[PDB]
Parts: sequence; structure tokens; C-alpha cells
Amino acid sequence: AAPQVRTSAPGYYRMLLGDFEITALSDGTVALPVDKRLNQPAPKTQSALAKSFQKAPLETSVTGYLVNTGSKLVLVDTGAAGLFGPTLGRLAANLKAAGYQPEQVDEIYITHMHPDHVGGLMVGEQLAFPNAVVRADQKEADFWLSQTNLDKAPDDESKGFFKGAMASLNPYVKAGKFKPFSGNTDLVPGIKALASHGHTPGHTTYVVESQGQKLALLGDLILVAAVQFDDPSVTTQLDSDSKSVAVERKKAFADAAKGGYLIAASHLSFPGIGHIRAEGKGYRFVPVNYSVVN
Amino acid sequence: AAPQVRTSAPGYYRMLLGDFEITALSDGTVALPVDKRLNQPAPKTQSALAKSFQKAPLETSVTGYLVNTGSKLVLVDTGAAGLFGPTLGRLAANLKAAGYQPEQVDEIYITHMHPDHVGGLMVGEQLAFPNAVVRADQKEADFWLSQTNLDKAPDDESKGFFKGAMASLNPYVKAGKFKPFSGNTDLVPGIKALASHGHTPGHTTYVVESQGQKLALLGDLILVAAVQFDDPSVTTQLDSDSKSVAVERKKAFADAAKGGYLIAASHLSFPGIGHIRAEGKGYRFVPVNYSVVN
Ligand SMILES: [K+]
Ligand SMILES: [K+]
Ligand SMILES: [K+]
Ligand SMILES: [K+]
Ligand code: NA
Ligand code: NA
Ligand code: NA
Ligand code: NA
Ligand code: NA
Ligand SMILES: [Zn+2]
Ligand SMILES: [Zn+2]
Ligand SMILES: [Zn+2]
Repeated sequence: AAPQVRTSAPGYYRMLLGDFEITALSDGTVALPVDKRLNQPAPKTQSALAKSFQKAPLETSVTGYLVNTGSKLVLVDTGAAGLFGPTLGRLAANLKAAGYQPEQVDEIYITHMHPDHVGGLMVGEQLAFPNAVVRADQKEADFWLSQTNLDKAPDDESKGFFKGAMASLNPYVKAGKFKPFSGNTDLVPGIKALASHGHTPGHTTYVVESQGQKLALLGDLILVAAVQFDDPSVTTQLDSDSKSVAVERKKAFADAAKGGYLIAASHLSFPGIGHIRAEGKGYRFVPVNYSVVN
Repeated sequence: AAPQVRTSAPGYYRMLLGDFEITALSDGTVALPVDKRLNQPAPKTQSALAKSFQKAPLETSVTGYLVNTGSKLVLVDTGAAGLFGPTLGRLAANLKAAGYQPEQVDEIYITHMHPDHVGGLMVGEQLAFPNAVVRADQKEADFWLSQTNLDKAPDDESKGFFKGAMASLNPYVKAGKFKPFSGNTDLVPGIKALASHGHTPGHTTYVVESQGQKLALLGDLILVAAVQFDDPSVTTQLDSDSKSVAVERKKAFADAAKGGYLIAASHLSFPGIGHIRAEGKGYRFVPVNYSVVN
């Protein structure tokens, strides 16, 4: 016999993409009230959930993706650190267990500035990635880092999002390490930002490609696998432009389905990487087959 | 920047079931000439794999399952040790990565005696699990351990399967550590052996259950997910009784669909755990949702 260990495996998943090395890094999981946030009848998501063997508050993974192009070490999204509950902020640890040091990261690309994507930028009041530049969309930054917008926040108190994006990015801004880009942009060789606005004013997709092998890093372009693959147009109360999100999601899915390449998203079951094919009304997400990397 | 690490994470997946702890143990992966194995025209198989973004030779998982019942630590299947080439035999290492020691395993349940399941019983010339009692269906033992049956398989190195089983289980028989059962039989509390003969004469399913949460360990009841879930009728050349495997697979699938409980299988993409639901003609496998245990 033995005492139960009750600990999950290190939160990182290795995958080769052409000549690049991808490592999904889990920040952990948090239970979310799916029913209340979806723009569709409560009974409808409760049914979608049940068909996916999902329960009331969905335990959702929060993920970031490390890309090592063999020339640059780039991290896509950084998790929440301590901005979104006691159950997140595991990225830094997983990055190290993944075999890397925060100091080795050259660049950080932000899909959007929500707490669960920018919190990891800071370890206390010190840059968590001291030797990297932070890249995000200009519209994204002009929205969250806006003093005006903060003091102009609706459901006040819960405007810690503005405070949140600020404490996470300003330190790099003042260190002269924030380099915003505008929409579709060539970044480091092998990676490109594609403007997939809607979830937020400057939400960005990061397309990774090596040797004809592509991986579109979707950010929060999709939030609930149980309903948004089958019905791509269903949005949430968390999206800025519902119709923009819908249009961009359908474009992303159509394209990846047409091209047969990989996609990943911050909240699909960790590692959250897979292919996507057409299926009647919408799409069928196909998780990557398990594969050993030596 | 930094050199690419290129190593997969430890191959162990934690999951709680009632008061039990389940740890899927990856023994590695092996490529399988799947289109040659399935008993249907090659083009058909190849088309099914494609719809799932796959191609043969197909990287296929080989998994074993550790169950800590609190009072007992049992291992269901053990991987191949060396019997199948250098890409396997990692179950031992992964068990330790999982925070357990081979010497702590109390019992070992074998779904069947193919090499990729009993190989890990031995480490070199030594018992890998020195303090464990091994269990299997007597029909399985009578068949694989029969010097006669070996001397009746003209198929040069098919006798290997017979030798594999023998070399793998006789050290335990010789030590009085082998205890067969016949047909359905309650093993330690929380775990039942249910006959599922077909793949091999005594192929057995192990059902674990705690606090109403059920997990059926199906062994090799399914080999190619991209084919056999949509078509439970397709068999393979390694199946002893074709009709029987089909029947037992359908019974398992129909049962997990109506019960809505979890099922696990040695060759479903690591960790190979999920639920099953009927979809038109046949079934659809829904892999467990990533979950953090603390
Ligand atoms: K360090
Ligand atoms: K923009
Ligand atoms: K750059
Ligand atoms: K119990
Ligand atoms: Na730059
Ligand atoms: Na290219
Ligand atoms: Na030991
Ligand atoms: Na019983
Ligand atoms: Na029988
Ligand atoms: Zn978001
Ligand atoms: Zn998010
Ligand atoms: Zn097998």
C-alpha cells in the first residue's frame, strides 16, 4: 500500500511544430459560471454541457504557450499570477519545470489584457521576464492602460481589470520594454499576429509556423468548447463586440478547417491544442494525438 | 533565448474517482501499421484516419493504470518493458515520477497477456513488483502459458507472444505470486474483474468504483479510436475471436453510454480516459476534461 500522493503532473505539454518547439504551460484551472455568461438560453448551455459530460460551474483550464523558434524564446500569454484566485498562477512554475528560466524568454505576446493573460507578467513588483519585450496590440493597450477608462469603469470595484492590466504592463512600459503593434503584423521570424478583435478591442491571434506546419494561437477567441464549436456564433457577456467575435471565430475556424492545421486556445482543456473539421452546423474540435518528444 | 529542451513531461496523469486516486501510467508509444491490421479494406481505414487528421503508421499510446484505494495500491496492466522495442518500457519510470515505488504495489491485474501488458512485470531477470500478487483470468493463463500452444503456432516470432507471456509471468508463478480467478470476481474492495473474452481467451475488464463514480478499464477492447468508435464492428488480426471482440466492445460502449461513467483503454491517446455517448451509427469518445488535483 501507499499514501495517496494527490498531485497532478507538472503542467506543461511538449509538441514539435516543424523546427519549432511548443510547450503549453498550464496556469491551473478555475471553476466558471458558464450558464450565466453565454448569450443563449440557460437550458441550452445546460444541455450542451451535459452532452460533453460537463457540470454546472465548468472547471476551466487557463493556458499560455511557449514557442522556442531556436533563435528566439517567446511566450504567448502569461497566466494570472495572483490576480484571479488561489487556483491559478502556476505558469511560472510550469515554465521552469518545462526546463526554461524566466530570464531566457525574449518576448511576450499578449492575445489580450485580461487578468488571466497578463497577471503572470509580474512576480510581485518585479518584472517576471526581465530580459524580454512585451508586445500587444495598440488598440488593446489604448483601452486598458487608459486612466480615463478606469475612472470611467461601469460595474465599479470590479474595474480591477483596468487596475489589473495596469499593474501588469506599466512596469514594462516604464522600463521601455513595451512595443505595441498595429493589427496584422510580422513579429519574430516564424510568428505573426493577426487581428482577431471582438473579445476585446485589440484581441490578437498569434499564428506560429515552421516548415509548413502551422499553429494558430487563438487566445480567448473561443471560451466554451461544449457550445462554441458546434455553434460558432454564440457569444458571451464577456465579449466587447459580439458580432465581431462571431465573425472572427467563424473565420478562424473556417480557415483552420480548410487548411487542416492546428489551433489552441487559452481555455480549451489543457494542453488545448487540436485540429478542427467541419461538422454539419459548425465544427468538430480534434485534440492532438498524444506524441512523445525525445 | 535558449536551446530547445525537447523532452515530454513525465508520463503520468492524476484523476480522482470517489475516494480513490487513479494515475494513468504511460509506457511510451509505438507506431502501428493500422491500415494493415484492421479487417476492412485499406482505403477505408486510411479514409477514417484522415477524417481524424491522422495517418498510418500511427503513433499509438500504451498505458497502464494505477489505482490507490487507500488500503490498497493496484496496477492494472504494466506496459511492455523491452519486449516491444525502445519506444516503450517507461511505465516503471513514470510510476516513480508519479511518486510511488514499485515495491509499494500490492496487486497487479492483467486484462490479457500480450507483451505490451505483461512485459513490465519483469525488470531484467528480476520481479519488477517484488511485493505484488499478480492476477489474470485462468483461461488467459491456460492459453498463453501452455508449452503446447507455443508448439502449435508455426508463425515464427508469434511464438514470441507465447514466450513473452511465459517469460513475463512464470517468475511470479514460481514465487507463488500468481493467483488467477475465473470469470467475474470481486478483487480488493472497489474493484471487480468482469469477463470480456474475445480479444484473447481470457481478456478481462476491471471495473473500479468508489462513491458511485465508476471507471471501466477495458484493456484492448479497442485499438484504433479513429475507426472503431464510429464502427464498433471492425476487428483486427490480433483478435483471437473476431465475433467476440466485436460483441464485447459494443456491450462495453453501449453500457458506458447508458451509464454515463468513465472508461479507459490501453491504446486510446494518453491518458486514454473519457466518457462515451452514442452518435448516429455508433459512438463518440469524449476524453476527460483536464482537472487539477491537490
Ligand atoms: K530564475
Ligand atoms: K488593432
Ligand atoms: K521583436
Ligand atoms: K470510499
Ligand atoms: Na521587439
Ligand atoms: Na514557412
Ligand atoms: Na525501488
Ligand atoms: Na460483488
Ligand atoms: Na470465454
Ligand atoms: Zn478574456
Ligand atoms: Zn482568458
Ligand atoms: Zn495492447
